[PDB]
Amino acid sequence: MRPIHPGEILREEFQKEMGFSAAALARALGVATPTVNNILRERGGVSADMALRLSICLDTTPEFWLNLQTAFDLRTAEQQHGDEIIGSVQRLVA
Amino acid sequence: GMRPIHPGEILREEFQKEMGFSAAALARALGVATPTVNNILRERGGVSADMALRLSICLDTTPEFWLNLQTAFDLRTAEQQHGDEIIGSVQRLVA
Amino acid sequence: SDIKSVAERKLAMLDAATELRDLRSPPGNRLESRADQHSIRVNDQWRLCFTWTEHGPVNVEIVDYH
Amino acid sequence: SDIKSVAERKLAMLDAATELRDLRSPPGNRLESADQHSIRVNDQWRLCFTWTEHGPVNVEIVDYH
Repeated sequence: MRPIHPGEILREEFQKEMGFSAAALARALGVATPTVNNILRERGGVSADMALRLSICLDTTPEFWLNLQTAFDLRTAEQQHGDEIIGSVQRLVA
Repeated sequence: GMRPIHPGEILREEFQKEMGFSAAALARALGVATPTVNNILRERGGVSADMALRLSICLDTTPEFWLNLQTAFDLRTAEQQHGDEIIGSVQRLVA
Repeated sequence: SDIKSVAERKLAMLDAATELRDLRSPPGNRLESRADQHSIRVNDQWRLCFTWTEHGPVNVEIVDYH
Repeated sequence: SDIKSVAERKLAMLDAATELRDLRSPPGNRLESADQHSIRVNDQWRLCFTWTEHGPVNVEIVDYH
């Protein structure tokens, strides 16, 4: 169905109920505030590094965040370039 | 988590070695520039969501299969290189 | 806000979860009950029930108490 | 080449797999057989497993002789 950016989870499922600003989160993770806001505003992705910081900060697994990023990049790709790719790629394996 | 396993290692050892294609032949099947396949085979760069789809269609796999290997590799790497640094830095906001 | 959108997001998290903490930690989930069935809030009316296994959420249901 | 390194790699693939095709397609797996299937680690050892919607389960090693 729709691509779900890991930033939507961070914003809707953590930030809203907790209340922290982008800066507070950024301070906790040890990263520059624009890194967090890129994510919160869904304009950039979550690196393995960011995922580690998030998982330690928010008591989750780092794979939780990378799985969301993976599902997001993949749904996006699929509905941007899917037909272009399925129509053109040569099949080398039965 | 043991050693990090780059998806390039799977590509090279579990497909290329038994099938026999050259980097350029795979690049031609995927519809990408040959250096992009080298990058991966020589484990010099990651696999994108786009490259994952092309591989999955080309080699009869799922795209997630390739991204999962990329995930685990990026994550083992980060934990080896920056893990002890990060776990001593980050402030916990959630019980 | 929209209930469908929230549902989509909850399903997203369920599929992405690697450990029970992934569902317990987000305060938006308001997780309630480790092998017993748990549930996460979708809204004031609907909750997703499920069982946690090593291999992720199983037997996902909706329940409206009551 | 090294059996340890091959095992580590087969294990990686099992954990990453999402559909049976992920384990059947790579010819280096030489996959053989909802029933149990197995993949070649080398001439002597194979990883047995049952495929499930939730990935590989009951993973074991077998040396057929």
